[PDB]
Amino acid sequence: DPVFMRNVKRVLASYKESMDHSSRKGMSREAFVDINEKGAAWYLGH
Amino acid sequence: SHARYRPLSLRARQTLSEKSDDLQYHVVTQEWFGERVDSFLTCHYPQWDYETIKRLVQQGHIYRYRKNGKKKFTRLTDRLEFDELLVVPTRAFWEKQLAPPSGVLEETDGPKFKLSATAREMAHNMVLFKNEHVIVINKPHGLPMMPTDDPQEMSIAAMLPAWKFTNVAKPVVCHNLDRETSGCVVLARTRNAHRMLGRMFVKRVVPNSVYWSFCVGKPTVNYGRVRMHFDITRGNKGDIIVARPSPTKTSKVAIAEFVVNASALEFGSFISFYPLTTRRHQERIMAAHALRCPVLGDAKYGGDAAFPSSLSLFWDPENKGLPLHLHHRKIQLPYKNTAGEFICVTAPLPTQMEKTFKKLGWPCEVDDPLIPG
Repeated sequence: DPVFMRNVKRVLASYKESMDHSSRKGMSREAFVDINEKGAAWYLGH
Repeated sequence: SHARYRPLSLRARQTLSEKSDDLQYHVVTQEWFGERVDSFLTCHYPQWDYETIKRLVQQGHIYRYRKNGKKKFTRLTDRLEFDELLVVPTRAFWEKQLAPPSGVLEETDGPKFKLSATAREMAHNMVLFKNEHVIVINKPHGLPMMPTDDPQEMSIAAMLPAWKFTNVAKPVVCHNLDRETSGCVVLARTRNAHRMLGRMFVKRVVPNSVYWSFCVGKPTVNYGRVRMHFDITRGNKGDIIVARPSPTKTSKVAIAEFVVNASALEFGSFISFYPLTTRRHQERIMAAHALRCPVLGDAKYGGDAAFPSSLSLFWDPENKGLPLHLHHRKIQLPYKNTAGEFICVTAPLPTQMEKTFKKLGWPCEVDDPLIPG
């Protein structure tokens, strides 16, 4: 094992899901969620 | 105008009762010695209703003094003792920052609204269940429950004088719905009936109503519970609703148990909500954000997502004016039928919901067993 390719293969085998695209979610969190001093919260309204 | 009343604790109310000299002391002489308190008060105040007298006596605004150095609070059935005093507040006692019960002051009706023949006909048509104490109507989509900011719009509060079939006073709405929500609405015919049914619409632990909804997309779970914490803030021309997973002092919880009855593969779902709280747009918010499935036609929460192109063969996604697919289906009542079961009133599905159900091949009129009778 001259070069750490086992870790490369391990991290490449885990490509089943992408964080940019959702398969069964009609609503998005990046459009309503924002963190405040108390935590995360959904802000509904323009 | 009641604009001078202030929040008072029991200590402050007792202190104001002690300070204010706007009191009348009826001396119990030999002629009234031995009578009942309610009888004495009914004979001495002909302008007061028995409900008003009962509220005053039971809340303690009217009391008696037996020359002991302390005030004596009694029941309506207690007898009067000789040479004692009966302390009753006067009219000027309620002009300070202490609000009286509802029967003390006198309200004025003033104007009386006029309903046309067609309005009365449709009001009679919307009736689902009638009883000696309650009337359940089928409010449709797009009809406001109360007069909005524009006074020129019709409303159920304005159609209310049409459901006094034989009574003298119009009924009183027990719970309000959104402008887009359509379904069963409860109207108490008696004042006592309203006071007793108000307990049924506060936050509870066991649900007694159903909401049938058609949501865009199928959630990852078939059944479960939804719990959010809503904070309402005043905006420019609306209300900013902040939904949180953790409670705050200025927030209020919204809880509902949802069950996905039937659904398309991953494009649409039919969900039954059973709420335990009463929060603004509760079902719509919990569907759009907790279940991540916006209700079909819910343009306020997930506007572009509420008009999917998957149903373009049935609903044109370009008008964006189709009714909200959320219907107050079934509600249980404390009154029992002849068979011994609680009366459960059910409202038929609206036109758009029945059309969607028929296009997807689902039966429209099915009894929901999760709310027993």
